[PDB]
Amino acid sequence: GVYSELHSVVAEVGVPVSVSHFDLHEEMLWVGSHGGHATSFFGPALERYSSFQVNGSDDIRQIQSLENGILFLTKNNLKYMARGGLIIFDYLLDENEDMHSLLLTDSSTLLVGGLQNHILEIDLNTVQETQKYAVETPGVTIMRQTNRFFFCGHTSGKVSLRDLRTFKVEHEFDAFSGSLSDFDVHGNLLAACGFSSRLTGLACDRFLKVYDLRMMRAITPLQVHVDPAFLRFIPTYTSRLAIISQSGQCQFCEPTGLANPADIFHVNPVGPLLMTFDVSASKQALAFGDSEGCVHLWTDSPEPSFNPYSRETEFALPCLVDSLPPLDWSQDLLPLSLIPVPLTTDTLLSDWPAANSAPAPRRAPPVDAEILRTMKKVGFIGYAPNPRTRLRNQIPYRLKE
Amino acid sequence: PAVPTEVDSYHSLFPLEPLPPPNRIQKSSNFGYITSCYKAVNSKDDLPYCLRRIHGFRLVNTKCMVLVDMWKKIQHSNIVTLREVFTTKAFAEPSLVFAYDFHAGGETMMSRHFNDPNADAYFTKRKWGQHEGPLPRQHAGLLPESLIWAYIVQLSSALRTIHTAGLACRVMDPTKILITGKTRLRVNCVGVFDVLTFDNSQNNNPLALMAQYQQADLISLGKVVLALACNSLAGIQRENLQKAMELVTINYSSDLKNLILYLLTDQNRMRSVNDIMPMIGARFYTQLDAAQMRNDVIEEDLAKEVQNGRLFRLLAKLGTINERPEFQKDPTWSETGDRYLLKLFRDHLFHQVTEAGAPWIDLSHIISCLNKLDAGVPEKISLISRDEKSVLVVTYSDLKRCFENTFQELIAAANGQL
Amino acid sequence: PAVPTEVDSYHSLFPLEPLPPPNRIQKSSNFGYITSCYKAVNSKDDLPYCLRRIHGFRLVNTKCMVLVDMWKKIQHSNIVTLREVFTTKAFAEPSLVFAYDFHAGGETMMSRHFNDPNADAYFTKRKWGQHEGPLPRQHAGLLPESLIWAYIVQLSSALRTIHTAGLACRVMDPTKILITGKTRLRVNCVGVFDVLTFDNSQNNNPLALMAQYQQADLISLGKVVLALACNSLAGIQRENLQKAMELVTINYSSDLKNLILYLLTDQNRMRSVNDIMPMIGARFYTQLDAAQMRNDVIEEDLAKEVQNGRLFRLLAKLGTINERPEFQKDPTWSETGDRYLLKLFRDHLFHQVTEAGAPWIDLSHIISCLNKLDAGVPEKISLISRDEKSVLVVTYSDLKRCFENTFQELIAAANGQL
Repeated sequence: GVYSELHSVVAEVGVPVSVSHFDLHEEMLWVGSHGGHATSFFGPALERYSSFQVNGSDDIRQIQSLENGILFLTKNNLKYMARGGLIIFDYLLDENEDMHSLLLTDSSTLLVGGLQNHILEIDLNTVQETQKYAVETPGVTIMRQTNRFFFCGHTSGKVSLRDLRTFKVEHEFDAFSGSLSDFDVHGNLLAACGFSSRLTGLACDRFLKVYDLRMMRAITPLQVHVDPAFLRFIPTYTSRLAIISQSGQCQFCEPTGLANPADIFHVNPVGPLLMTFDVSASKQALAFGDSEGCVHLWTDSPEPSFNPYSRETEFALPCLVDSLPPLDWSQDLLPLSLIPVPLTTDTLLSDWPAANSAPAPRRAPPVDAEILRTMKKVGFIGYAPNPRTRLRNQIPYRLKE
Repeated sequence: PAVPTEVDSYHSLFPLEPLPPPNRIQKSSNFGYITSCYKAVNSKDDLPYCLRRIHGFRLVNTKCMVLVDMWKKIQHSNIVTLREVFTTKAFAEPSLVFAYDFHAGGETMMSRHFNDPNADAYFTKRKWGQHEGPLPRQHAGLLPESLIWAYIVQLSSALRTIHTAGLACRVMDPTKILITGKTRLRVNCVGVFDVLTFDNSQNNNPLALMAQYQQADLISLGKVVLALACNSLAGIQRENLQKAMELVTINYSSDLKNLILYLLTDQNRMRSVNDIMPMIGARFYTQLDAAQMRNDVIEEDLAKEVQNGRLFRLLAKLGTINERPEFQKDPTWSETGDRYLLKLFRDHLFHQVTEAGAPWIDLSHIISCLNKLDAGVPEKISLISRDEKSVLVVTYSDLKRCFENTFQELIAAANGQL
Repeated sequence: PAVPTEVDSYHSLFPLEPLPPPNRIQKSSNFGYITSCYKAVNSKDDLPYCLRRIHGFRLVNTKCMVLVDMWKKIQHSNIVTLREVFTTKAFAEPSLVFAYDFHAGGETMMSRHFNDPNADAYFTKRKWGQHEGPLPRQHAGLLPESLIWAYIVQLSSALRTIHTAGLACRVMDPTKILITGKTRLRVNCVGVFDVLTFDNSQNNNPLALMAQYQQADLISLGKVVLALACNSLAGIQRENLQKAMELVTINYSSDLKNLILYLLTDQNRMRSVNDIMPMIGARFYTQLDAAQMRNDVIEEDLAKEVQNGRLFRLLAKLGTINERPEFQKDPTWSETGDRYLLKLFRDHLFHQVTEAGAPWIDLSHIISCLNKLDAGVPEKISLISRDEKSVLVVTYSDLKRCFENTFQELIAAANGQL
């Protein structure tokens, strides 16, 4: 039940991690930076799987792991792409929508929202928006779904519980008078941390706003010794509340117990600012992405399985250079067929149409007299101004009608 | 599990015909015993071989090895050449394996021709009482008579080359003749009865009944070619012999009917191969001519493909020369260097557009220009730069020389000779 | 430059035979006029044609074109077929040019088998009061009789075809036969005497002398065959006819004996070539088998490089697809576009380097990856940029899909469907 440092890696130097997401189907983790470059990593060995620029301008704000591929979220796009980098589909979003929050309701439906006052329900296989739901309080940057309600965190400091079918607002909590940093839902308890506005201005609230889902009311707030920017329920034995401060000071607490300063640990107290955080579904691994692009994994086990049921991850063999027989290029008589050739029955990949397969005489025409006169020899090059009576690489042959 | 992997020096045994089930007590109708077919590979000289396994046999007398030696010295084109014979016990029973040299693609007489039951339905399932009117002039299945004459030429040449050695093939049959390609013929299962039905009854003289065997060979050849003519094995039947004769008379040539009469009708003489020769006549030369035409085709195809391979060497050099980051540092790759011209040549090869600028894709320009390049033709070639400033006139010889120098220097650098 | 290179559709002339000087008043004795030989290329069909030029001869009468039409309708393997004849004036004199194809490596019977004076020395030597000892039954330099038989077969077939066409070669002279390869023969100078000695004196019916020309053909053939047997033209003389006959008796078979008898000693009749067909007898098979085995060799050799035109046209498509300027602006070819994989693929194929920075080029690796892509194997391959900023692992099948789609797009744009 005690998580300690396992490994730390740099997704991108000097470019902050803008969102991170463990893949729930494989022993993978995906890290997207604010600069538009994304990288996946395998296993505790932190090994780089794939790395590429997802979009040139929009920072990455949510990654969703699906059975068939990876969903990347930016400010103005939604990209469903294969694990190896082949693009599955690319749904461009309205530039007028500050796209921030994903929600994988099921294998084919995605709820997308953000600073806009609307949430788009989109079918991925069709690559089409199927529904558009209005929101009376724009600024929904955190989105969660349980078996009972949709949990929407708003930048106004509120948490809205909505019906899972009609999406209509059923319940509301004014967690903070300022802004919301994070909120989490587990079982019969909801924990929210954020900023409130006082006489000194907007500052982080050290009293976690804890609500009992059973009796639908706020319970005594949990005073913490840090500035809680993130909260996450870890149900290892009890619902341990992983309190995360952007300064790096994090804490274990009980959702109804008392905050103990002995439960305070430090991820990166000095230097990097905690920006992104996630917990493995197995509750065995923790990831913190900081402002330098660095991702830190803490594990309560020496060699945990990110998922208890994790399928095999294939690796690509490097080129087997030494196995082939040597052939001298200067030797133009050697039989080239010594190289092994596996056979396939399908039509040859590159076969040519009859019209483009016909040879013909293509005797090049002589030089223009103008070019011959004006051509000055410089070493071995012919320096002659372009006559400008032809096109660039225009056909030197008179095509027959 | 019924096929052992390694038998003596042969492995990778793959059954070639649907093998008889182990419960098939019925001995094969063609050979009188249990038969099996496999494809194996020699572990010594690494060659494909076809294995015919016979079941339930032990060597009786060894004298047959002289006959086997005769087959080992017989080398004929249209005969499945017999390589060796040996004894194996890797099978459930002590069996004999015949190893012949292996050819693919063989389709038998029946498989190619007699596979149509309606071709037999002329001889069979007639009206049986309704007035049989005039025979249809175009009997379905009529073969090119040039083709059938070629077939008889090959058959007769095989029989004679066998007989001059003092033996008998005694296996000639529709199912025992394969057609490699379209006309080229191959007779399988040679030198089998010499051991299978090897008895010392003929006073320890295997050649005692050689004349009987050869005359039976002649008779069977006649039956086979009659079946070939009729496209129906019902024709060779004794009760359909007259209908076969009359149909051949109506359709094909007089020399053909006369050959059929000579071969089938017993002439109370040891019939000689030389005897049938004059009746084929000019068709002899006609066949030879057709053969030489096929020759003139194949040699042409060779003359194409080999050259294309030499060209591939070039294109490979082009591929390893264009756009390298090291050539980005190499002054020769730059415009003042020669290799930029190679770049430009690439541009001229692939970037051709019409007078309207639409892309022009055509193999012929490419192939002609590359032939000019590899031949180093004195014909010039004006190369206009990418930035459209200059036009350079260079011979294809100079382009080839610079390109070769580029490739060889690059390969020396890659190998570390530079 | 002295000879005008351009003639109608013909270009790039090169002299083949030793050119008779323009001052050589000595006309060639084979036809009674001055002749020269060259090669050119036709622009109508892009096919090469050897040309035969006459000197000082004038096309007088036009009736011969019927026979020239028959010449063009006549085609054969061992004949240099007559394609066209015409008049020219661009030369120093009005001339007649016969355009045939060219067959490189053609070598005349003298140059191949009659270039040694020692072969003639037996006939030319006279025993001056010396007893004539027994002649060596194995004369040094004697050809295998089979070669003679083959040459006879070829010439006899040529005569058969021409007489069936109802024409006369009148060119039976070793000077006009080229042995392409080892045995293939090529008769030469077809129709040249047909035009040179063409006359209208025969009551406007050229067919009067055809039988006489045929008998002259056969007598000349007998003399040539005898010279072949003697490996010396000196034997065909009337003075050495009996010496040649006795040499034939000593060395060669009764078949060849009867041949030379039947021909040299005329049967005072319009002899039919069919009458000599059985004489060759069984040797026919040896000839045909030899041909078939030659086929069996070359066809075997074919399979060595079947894939090379395939793979050359592969890299042709590669070159016409990569390095396209019109795409350097499209973001679909940028690092955020789907087609950046193509650029990375090319960079792995060509631009991959060793870990130490030395260029890494391996034709075998190239070919192997080419084979994998052509097969579309489910094997996955990794793609690394120059700066290692982005790396992607992808199966070869997706490479196949991308390449087919991009080439289809390029084809559609070239053909105006975009």
